[PDB]
Amino acid sequence: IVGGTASVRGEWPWQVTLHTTSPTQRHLCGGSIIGNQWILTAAHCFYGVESPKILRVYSGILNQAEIAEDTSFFGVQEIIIHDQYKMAESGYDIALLKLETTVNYADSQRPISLPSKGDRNVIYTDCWVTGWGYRKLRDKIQNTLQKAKIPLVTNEECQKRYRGHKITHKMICAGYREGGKDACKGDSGGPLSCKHNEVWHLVGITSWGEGCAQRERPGVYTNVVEYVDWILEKTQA
Ligand SMILES: *[C@@](O)(c1nccs1)[C@H](CCCNC(=N)N)NC(=O)[C@@H](NC(N)=O)C(C)C
Repeated sequence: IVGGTASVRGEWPWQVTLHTTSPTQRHLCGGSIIGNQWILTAAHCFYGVESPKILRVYSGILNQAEIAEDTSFFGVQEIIIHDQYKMAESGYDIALLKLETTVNYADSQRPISLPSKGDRNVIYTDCWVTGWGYRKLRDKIQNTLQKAKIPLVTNEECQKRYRGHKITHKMICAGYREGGKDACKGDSGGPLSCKHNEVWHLVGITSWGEGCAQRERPGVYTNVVEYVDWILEKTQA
């Protein structure tokens, strides 16, 4: 997260940190708890990942320093990538992690509500991006979970900033015209939570962008509301 600040512990209880044990344990991507055995994250996060056996999901984390060899984690039973996904910049950048065990909800770890198809008219004005990603282009994974409030931008506006791409209605963008605040490397798969009517909604999933926090270059997110049916199909055994 560029231009953000340190989060308060338990502020974003749906936020989880995806870790890879190969070669040595490390932060891979972000993710969101959406059900007791389900993490919603980005498909492109699993590039090169041949098996879920090398994955560990940590919930209720503020500082990466909380994570050691003796820290409890959730194993991943299955990675579910959208069948139409080919590359973040192409859309369909969404995936589910089915956990080997169930998450015991608590003040530090609970699920975020998915947006409803009815809410596609809602004008979210209170939206935040969070993660342990880079604070700058050439940085490193951050110890403390960061947060930044970022305004949504219309798809038409976003398309203007990415004339080499196709910003579909399955994408959603957010950023300041002048830049300064944005997600960055390592935040991928993280949630774009927007507080509407005293209720947090998972509006987007951090996906890609040209650089980080650059002016006239808003971050691009998966438009979650467009995948509610897909999520329900893959989440139902
Ligand atoms: C993700 O955190 C990661 N993806 C793979 C490893 S870390 C990056 C988030 C970038 C967010 N940028 C922004 N809001 N401006 N995602 C990426 O780096 C993707 N590429 C780009 N060019 O963003 C990924 C497809 C390589």
